[PDB]
Amino acid sequence: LVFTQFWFWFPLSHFLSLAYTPTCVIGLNKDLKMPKVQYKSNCKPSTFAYPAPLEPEPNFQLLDNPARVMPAQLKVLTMPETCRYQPFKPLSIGGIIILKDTSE
Amino acid sequence: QFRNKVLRVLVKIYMNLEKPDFINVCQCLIFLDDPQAVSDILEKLVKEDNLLMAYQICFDLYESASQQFLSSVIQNLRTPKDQTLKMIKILSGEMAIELHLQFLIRNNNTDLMILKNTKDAVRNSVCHTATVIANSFMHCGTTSDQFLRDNLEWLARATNWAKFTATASLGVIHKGHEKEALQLMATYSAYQEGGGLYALGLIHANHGGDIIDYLLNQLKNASNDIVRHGGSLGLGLAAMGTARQDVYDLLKTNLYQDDAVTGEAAGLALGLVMLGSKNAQAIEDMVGYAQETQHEKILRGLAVGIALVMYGRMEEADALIESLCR
Amino acid sequence: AVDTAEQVYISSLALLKMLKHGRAGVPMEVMGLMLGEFVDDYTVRVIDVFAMPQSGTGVSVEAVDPVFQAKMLDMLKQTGRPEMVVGWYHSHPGFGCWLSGVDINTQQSFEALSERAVAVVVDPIQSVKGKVVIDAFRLINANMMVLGHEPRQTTSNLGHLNKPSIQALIHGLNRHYYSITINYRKNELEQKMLLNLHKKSWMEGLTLQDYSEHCKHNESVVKEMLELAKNYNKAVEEEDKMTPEQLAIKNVGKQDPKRHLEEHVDVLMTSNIVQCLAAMLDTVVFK
Amino acid sequence: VLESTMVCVDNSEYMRNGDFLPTRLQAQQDAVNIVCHSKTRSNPENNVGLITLANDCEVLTTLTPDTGRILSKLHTVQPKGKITFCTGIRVAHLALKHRQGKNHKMRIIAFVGSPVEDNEKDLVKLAKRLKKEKVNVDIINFGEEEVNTEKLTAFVNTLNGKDGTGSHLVTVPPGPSLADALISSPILAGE
Repeated sequence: LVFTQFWFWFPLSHFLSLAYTPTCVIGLNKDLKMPKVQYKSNCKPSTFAYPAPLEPEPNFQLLDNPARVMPAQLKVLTMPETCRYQPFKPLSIGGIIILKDTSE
Repeated sequence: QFRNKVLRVLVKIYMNLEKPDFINVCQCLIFLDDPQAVSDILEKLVKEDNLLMAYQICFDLYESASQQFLSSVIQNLRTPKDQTLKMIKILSGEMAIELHLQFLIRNNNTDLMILKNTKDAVRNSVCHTATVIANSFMHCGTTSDQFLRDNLEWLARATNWAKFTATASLGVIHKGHEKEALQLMATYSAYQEGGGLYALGLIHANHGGDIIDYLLNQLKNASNDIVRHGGSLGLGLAAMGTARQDVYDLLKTNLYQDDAVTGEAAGLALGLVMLGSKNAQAIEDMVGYAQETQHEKILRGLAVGIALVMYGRMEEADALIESLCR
Repeated sequence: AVDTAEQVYISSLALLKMLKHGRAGVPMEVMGLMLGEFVDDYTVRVIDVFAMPQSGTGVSVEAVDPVFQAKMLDMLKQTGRPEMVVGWYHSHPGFGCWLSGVDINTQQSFEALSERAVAVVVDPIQSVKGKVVIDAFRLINANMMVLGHEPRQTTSNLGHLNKPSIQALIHGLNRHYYSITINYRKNELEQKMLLNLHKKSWMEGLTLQDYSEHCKHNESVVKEMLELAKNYNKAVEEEDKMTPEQLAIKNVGKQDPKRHLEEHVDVLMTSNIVQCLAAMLDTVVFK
Repeated sequence: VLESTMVCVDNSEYMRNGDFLPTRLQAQQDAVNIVCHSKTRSNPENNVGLITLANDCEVLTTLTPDTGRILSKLHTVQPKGKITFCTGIRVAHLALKHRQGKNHKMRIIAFVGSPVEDNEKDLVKLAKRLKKEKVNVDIINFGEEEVNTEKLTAFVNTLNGKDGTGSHLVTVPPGPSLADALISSPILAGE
């Protein structure tokens, strides 16, 4: 609202900082820390990436614990078959999730 | 009313399963308000020692619930210790903004060639300010002060209410980096000071720490209209939702100081501070000042503020809506 | 620095006075002073205006008469307005809304006394019922425009006035002077009298048209309707027959029976229905 | 001192009386001449107007720094009718209120040598109104030294109150032209 209200005062153009919502999935252990987990997405690495920054083609991708995940590239997001960490909240929900741990 | 009743029934049912789906229960409570129930459930989680899910629920609560709801939950919990403190930190922003800040800092795949081309194309103050805003928009939490460190002369070219915009861009790029406030604005005129206060508010957007008190003191001690405008913007931005009587009083005094530059910011900041509150006193005061004053800038600010003061309150607004429309 | 959001609010009385002076002195660039107050740094009310003598030829501004100005101001203060001079207005009958060299010199003279003085240019000839051609101006500094500065500050997006006209651009806009946006004050009380204009008394509302004249008018109009019916029969016949030129070049210079017949039916039906209703209402009320 | 004054002149039928040489009309003309000359010699920003008290209770010339206009207008005057003087003073006070110079001290000087048949209650009421609205009056009486002098003294005292010195009265018995007394009166003496 305040950003759109910039005609009468340009300095109000910065209010989009509020609207900017990081689109990401972050895995946290029981220690409120970031384990080096690897999420798996069954999406081609051209349907979801930054284009032209300044095997023919796989249907496979992997991301680190801090992961850039968009609403479109979140439903197909998953994790490997077996891992030390299992996402308590389904990945399809998105957001910052917690990872239940195995024995060690 | 019927939606609330259905939510009550759904919450009660969810609290009857072999695997109680507390994430959906907490979503229902968020949509229902009533923070006491979620606070009691949260203490029950602490007692049961279910830290994983008891922490996922807190992440969800911070993500969705409003600041007032979060504060109510916090005070309810006030009325073991390490778990309580970690949970309170998570609920009241602590580490919740830091996680996103660190994530965005490391994931900052920006492309500065686009902005090099843009600034090559810039020829006037409008485009200069637009490029400043674009740089701020591309950085956001990512604190890469790349251009604003490399090109001091290009930044220094624009003046007047362009120092304000550049400092607000500093606030945007430093957003989330709440730890180094004051210490970090020590890097950087009335326009500069107002922009710095607005940048502090922007960095602490929707996070009412001691920066609210700092902004209150600086706005009380403010001497120029530009600095008062910047301080009001920053204070309201920091205290959005957190309806505080002292903040309201200072902002109202600044508004009643009938200067257009400070008046617009004062109206917008009153609206921000009292967002969703719907107190007849402030609604009446703002409408009366809008109808009394003779400064179109102050009218614009008060219009935005009156719009914001009722963010929620969907149906119980028709009286004010009709009055304003007529 | 000045902002690209300044707004000159010309009151209804001010606008009417400028337009009257305009279509009273033509082609002379008649001139007057605009009285108001700089309420803030972004707004200029022009509460009133008053003309100047316009001595002799007035194709150019006439070096405002200080004694006349002073006596105007003193008497206005005596009988009301305690307001200072916020600018000067003058007429450009058909030229447009630009400023000449003499206008620029006079506006320098006004700024020297008051840096905020505005220069309003009205166009009484080009004004029409619903859009009055008028523009506010202040002069750009040669010093800054040579020393690389924009003599306006773009805090707002209010610099979209009308995509300034080519006439103004070639006559010196955006180089030696800039246009200030103009708005108007609506009170809903003066508007009541402005609406009372065009109003007809109940005498006229209830009067019946002379019955003999009404009958003669109906007879005549029906006669033209008869002739247009003949011509309409002719035209509809040779309309679908060929349409190479029927689109646009088959009615230019020639009467359109359908159009004129529609006009005649409209006018006569209006007249007859209105007179019938008037007669009936009269027969009852005046019983 | 900035002074906005008006001279109320009674021009009743009695002002063909010859007790003042040559006639009360010429004596009044000389009196207004000298008082207006004193006003001019005072702060030139001071301005003077003229009111005639008769059956019409009219205002001849409003506030104006110039004096020739007032002199010509008063010369173009004849004595007719009776005096009201209540209208007179009220209209004078309205002229005071509607003066271009608000900073000018309000002043009415009334030549009222005549029988004033107005009830003392309304006289005192008007005096109280004038004093509470802060207009001082310097009344001048001649001819009838007994018929109305008591009423005028009471009126001036009512204006005075306890310390309202601005209100004054000057009564002159018959004799030569009404010049020596007006010159050697407290009113022009304080100028």
